[PDB]
Amino acid sequence: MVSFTARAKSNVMAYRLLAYSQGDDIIEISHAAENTIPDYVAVKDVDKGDLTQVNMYPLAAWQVIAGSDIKVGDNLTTGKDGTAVPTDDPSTVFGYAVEEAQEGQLVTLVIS
Amino acid sequence: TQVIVSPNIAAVKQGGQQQFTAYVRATNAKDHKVVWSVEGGSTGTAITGD
Amino acid sequence: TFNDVKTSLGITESYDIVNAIRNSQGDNFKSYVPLATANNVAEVGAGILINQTVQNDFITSLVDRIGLVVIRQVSLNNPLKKFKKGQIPLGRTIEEIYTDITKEKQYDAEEAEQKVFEREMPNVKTLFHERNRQGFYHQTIQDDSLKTAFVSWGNFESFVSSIINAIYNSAEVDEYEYMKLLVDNYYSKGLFTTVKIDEPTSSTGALTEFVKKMRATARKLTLPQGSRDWNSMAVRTRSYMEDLHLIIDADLEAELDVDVLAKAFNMNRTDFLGNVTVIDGFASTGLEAVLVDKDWFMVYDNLHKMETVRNPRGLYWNYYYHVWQTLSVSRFANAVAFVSGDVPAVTQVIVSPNIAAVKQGGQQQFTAYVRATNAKDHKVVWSVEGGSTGTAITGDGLLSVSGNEDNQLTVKATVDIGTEDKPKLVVGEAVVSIRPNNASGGAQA
Amino acid sequence: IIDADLEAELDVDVLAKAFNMNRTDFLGNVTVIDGFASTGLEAVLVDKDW
Repeated sequence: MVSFTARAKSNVMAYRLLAYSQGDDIIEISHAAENTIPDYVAVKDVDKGDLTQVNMYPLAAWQVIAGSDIKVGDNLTTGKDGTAVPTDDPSTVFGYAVEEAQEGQLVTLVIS
Repeated sequence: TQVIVSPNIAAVKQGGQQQFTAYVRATNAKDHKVVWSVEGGSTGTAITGD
Repeated sequence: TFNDVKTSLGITESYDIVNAIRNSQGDNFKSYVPLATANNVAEVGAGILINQTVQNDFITSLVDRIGLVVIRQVSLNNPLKKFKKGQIPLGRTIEEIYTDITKEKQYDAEEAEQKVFEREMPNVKTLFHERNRQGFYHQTIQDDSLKTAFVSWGNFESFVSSIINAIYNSAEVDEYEYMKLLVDNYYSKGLFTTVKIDEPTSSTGALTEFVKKMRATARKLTLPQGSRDWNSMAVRTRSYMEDLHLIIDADLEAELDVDVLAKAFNMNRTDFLGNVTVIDGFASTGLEAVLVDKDWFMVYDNLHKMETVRNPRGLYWNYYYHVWQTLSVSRFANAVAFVSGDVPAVTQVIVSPNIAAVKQGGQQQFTAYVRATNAKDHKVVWSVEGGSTGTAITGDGLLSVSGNEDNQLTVKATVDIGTEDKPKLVVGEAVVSIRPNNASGGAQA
Repeated sequence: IIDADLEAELDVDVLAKAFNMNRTDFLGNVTVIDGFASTGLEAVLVDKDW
């Protein structure tokens, strides 16, 4: 994979959808805003001032926290706190569920 | 009556995975979908639907 | 390493028996009030997972070591392995040959003047079987690491062998499942001689009838004189009561044992419904049970041995127990399926000399055996396909080769059941190659 | 493991059991007890290594 250094700027939690921004000579990361398309997924807790890395790779699927109950095949978007939630507005869809998840459980997703 | 979770004892290194299996000792009524969850300190750290 | 460990980790407690005893007031639990250590017996009895190191009762500094290690020797067996045959090291295919009986001629010395060297062909049919399942059992035993968990080689070695035994269990259990598969497969192909029964898991009358049908069947199967109606071939054969086996779901088995007294009376008798092998339920729907002659199974061992390899870096051994086997089923030997609910009027038409050959211009008589689930005689229609020439077959199943073609004729025995709008054309098939003859002819007269 | 009262009821009313009164090919090693204290617990069937 291709790794690079990035700094959290707001208490990154594991399995949350992440977004990024241009910071002080470094890419800064945080939980993705509600109702959008995320760029990266957390797989480690990284606090507000903590420095970490990002492992680049065209992953087939992500495992993220379900922000609500999810049915197999549901199109997903970002929700509160960077969780993944069911939707129906194409422009905010970043992937879809291949398995059932209850709120708070991990849900595997396939990118689109 | 009871739900038996697979490896009672696991040892994940961090970033690793462990498939757990539930054996729901129902009795008659075929109850189904088991809700998986996990408790811990550092945030994140979670279990898939399966 | 653990710390905050509960004694009741995964315990879905119904009620606190300790408190039940503590608050006992003339109730059943009063019987445990006389006990001295009941509280502890209950608290850490009934098991206990994880392991929380316990300090010595007298000297708290000291800890109590494990007094006994119990390495379990549980072994699983294939309830069906008694149907296995021998080993097949070299080669892959097994040819099963079965002859047959042949009519009866009348003594006639006068006739015999010219009929010496009459020439009478044998009625031999064969089946082929071949190596099928080919798998292996993979285990890692990181012995050097395991050693920290033991204090004696006796226990250490015992543990390691339990792993090896588990491999054998894995193999033997899967073997079972594949043999089970053979039964559901043969059934799925309509090859068992089927018996229509009403859902036995309903009325006790159905259970009673079920038993009677099985008994009737078994007696026919072992009827010394032989029979051509209990297998997937047209051959006449027979079974022995001790060779018949009943493959049946434990639930139904229990229903029968309890409700049918004849079954109860002979629950312990192999001369009643043959030997009985109680199993878990069949994958097939209506297939309630199978009564079968042990020779029906054509299960041979092929390659099977354990390979090992040492990982010098990870200090561990991999074990690869291979199990290659020839699992199969004979169409000879008798076998009956008891099918609940809906059944076809005809399950499987069988045609005599399935594999046949004849000289150009010759003829061959065929016989069809309609495996009906009733006695309504659903009528066979003889047909032949591949006839590039006027080659044809008579209405009695008599194939008559034109005298010049050779196109591996398909002989069919069609039985149309149900309405003609849904013509359920059950078809028995056979194939006939044509040996060159080139006899003079063209048209008779 | 079964109490004598239920055991007697079964012996008399169920003929299959009566026929196999002392047979471990029918059920297990029937051992009669005083009775279970737990409400609703009628009988248990266990492996000797339990």
